[PDB]
Amino acid sequence: ETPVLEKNNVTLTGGGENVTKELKDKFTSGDFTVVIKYNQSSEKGLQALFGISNSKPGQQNSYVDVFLRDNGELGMEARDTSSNKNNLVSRPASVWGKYKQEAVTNTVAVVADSVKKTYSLYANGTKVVEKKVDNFLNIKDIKGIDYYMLGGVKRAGKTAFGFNGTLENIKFFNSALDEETVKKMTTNAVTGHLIYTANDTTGSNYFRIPVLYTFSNGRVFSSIDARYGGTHDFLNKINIATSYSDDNGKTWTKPKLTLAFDDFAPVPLEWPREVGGRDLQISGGATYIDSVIVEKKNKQVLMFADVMPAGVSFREATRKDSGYKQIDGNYYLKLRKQGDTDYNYTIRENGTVYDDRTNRPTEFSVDKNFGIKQNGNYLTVEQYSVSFENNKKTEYRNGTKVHMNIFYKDALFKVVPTNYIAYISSNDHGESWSAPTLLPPIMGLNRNAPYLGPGRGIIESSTGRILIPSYTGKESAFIYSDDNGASWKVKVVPLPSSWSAEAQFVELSPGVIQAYMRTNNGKIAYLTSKDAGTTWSAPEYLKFVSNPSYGTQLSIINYSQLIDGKKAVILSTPNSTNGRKHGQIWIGLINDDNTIDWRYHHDVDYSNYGYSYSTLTELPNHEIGLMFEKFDSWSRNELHMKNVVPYITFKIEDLKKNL
Ligand SMILES: CC(=O)N[C@H]1[C@H]([C@H](O)[C@H](O)CO)O[C@@](O)(C(=O)O)C[C@@H]1O
Repeated sequence: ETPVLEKNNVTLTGGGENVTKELKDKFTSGDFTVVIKYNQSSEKGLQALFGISNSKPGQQNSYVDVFLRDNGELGMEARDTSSNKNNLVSRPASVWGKYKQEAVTNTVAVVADSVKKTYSLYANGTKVVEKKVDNFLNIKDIKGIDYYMLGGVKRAGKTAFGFNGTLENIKFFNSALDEETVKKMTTNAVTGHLIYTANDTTGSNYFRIPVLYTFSNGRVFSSIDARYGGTHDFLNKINIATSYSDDNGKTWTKPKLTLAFDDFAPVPLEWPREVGGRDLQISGGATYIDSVIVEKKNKQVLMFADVMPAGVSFREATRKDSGYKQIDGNYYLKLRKQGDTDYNYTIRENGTVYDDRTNRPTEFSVDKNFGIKQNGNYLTVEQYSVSFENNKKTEYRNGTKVHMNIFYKDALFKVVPTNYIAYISSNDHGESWSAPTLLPPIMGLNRNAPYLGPGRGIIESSTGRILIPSYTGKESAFIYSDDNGASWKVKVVPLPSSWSAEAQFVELSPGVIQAYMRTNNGKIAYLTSKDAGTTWSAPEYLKFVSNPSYGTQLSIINYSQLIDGKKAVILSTPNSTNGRKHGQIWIGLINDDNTIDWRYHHDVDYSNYGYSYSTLTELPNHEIGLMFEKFDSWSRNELHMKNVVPYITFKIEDLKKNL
């Protein structure tokens, strides 16, 4: 199939270009595909890449366009005045604006298919949306089309939605092209910045909570939440996926599921984005959520994550029970057998399940990956799938048999419905991993575990103390080990208010560490310890970030090279009171007195573009890796979007801006 019109290198500054002669009545069937490779000179205002309209007086609601907003939303309109049919199809956060001070080339497309009555939009290799509409209009359905233009829409003799930039290449076809052809046509350099993609080797359509870490051997490692039933924190099914690079982040391994349950199949699901329907959740698979990575002195790598039993959400988890008993001074994970009210059982030595009323072993045991055996044989349960087809959610037993697990809703023995922390270890830098270990009840028997602060942990240089950041909702919990991670303890620091205090650490000088964290007051807080984390200062606040009350996670890392003759820290966060937007990377130089001079910053894209959770690492060549949620992950308008967690690289000279 060849285009009815192809144009190259059309630079426009809001005035558009008439192409009526070269497109008039060429859309025989009425269907269309338009593929546009462009870059914007300015993101301001509502801008049309092209417009097909009735330009006559009174016919201002008779047009088709593809549009861009200042927040990266890609959409299309198809409207007819006399039928009063107004179709708008879009998805937030579909395009990129600028990157390292330069306009980004995107390639987008629209397909209108009369037989299916669907409009489809594509950006940078991804089908960002396909929607069937009852009031479907093709070009022939709109009355009195007489004007076709690039970079605007002709409404009552005036150019509306003027485009500012260059249409590097634009192709108009008079048919609906197939999905695979259009994905291929829109694939470009931007496509290559995704490490995790929808329905890759994770099986997940969605992702959140990226983490980057550079190991001692030069390997750059990533982990992420693979979130299967939309991007909901809860209820959902979530696994932790991983992917790594041995060439300074240029190429990455196909992602693997590293922490995953199998009560639910890890399947690609088309989660609804409509008002109302977008609130839909599955009934909940067992879940791993919010990963934290650290490399030990001995090069062993640890990964932590929160563990959620099936159907248990952070909102519903009981705060008054750890899920453990103490018996003869040992902490044993406790179990309730189906049909009991009390928790009468414990997992003791060798995974043997004991009846605590009699202090005798039962027929039952639990292996290192939480699977239940009876007399040495695995009990099983049937896996669940989720499906739509293509309007109504169904959960059903799918014919696959998996091991019965103490975290599953169909288990004969179940854990307390609360949150836990698990960790795993690797001796080959993330190629293979141990079985999980649940953290003992460090908060006490009658409190739930803390919640991890996603990102990294650190090794404090003077003592060797390992620090893992977490929070409870009213306190900071700094989890630590003084024996190279053989045993874990905690410092609980009460906070001014009920902050979701996701934190990250930096070391200023030997023994002096600061914990930077999310608050509920709009500011980033930092607490200071001068005894390697044993005691902490009252909070102080950065003076240059102002965010909404809900706040967002941040990333801060130490940097190994001097900047302006000084030891440096590097911080990533959104900075906007309007939402999770206006991503910034800040360089802080450490003063002789261990205060920080926040001297430089660089804006990641335009200020109304989305920016939520993020993660920084120093690459082995001293460049900076960044992976981030390129959307607003709090907004109810930006839920359940595919392919929006990119990875980018900066030289320090790219970052040394604004002073
Ligand atoms: C993509 C989009 O939102 N288009 C809408 C526009 C713009 O909001 C404003 O023109 C601001 O540029 O406003 C309309 O009232 C209009 O012009 O008929 C409805 C239309 O659907």
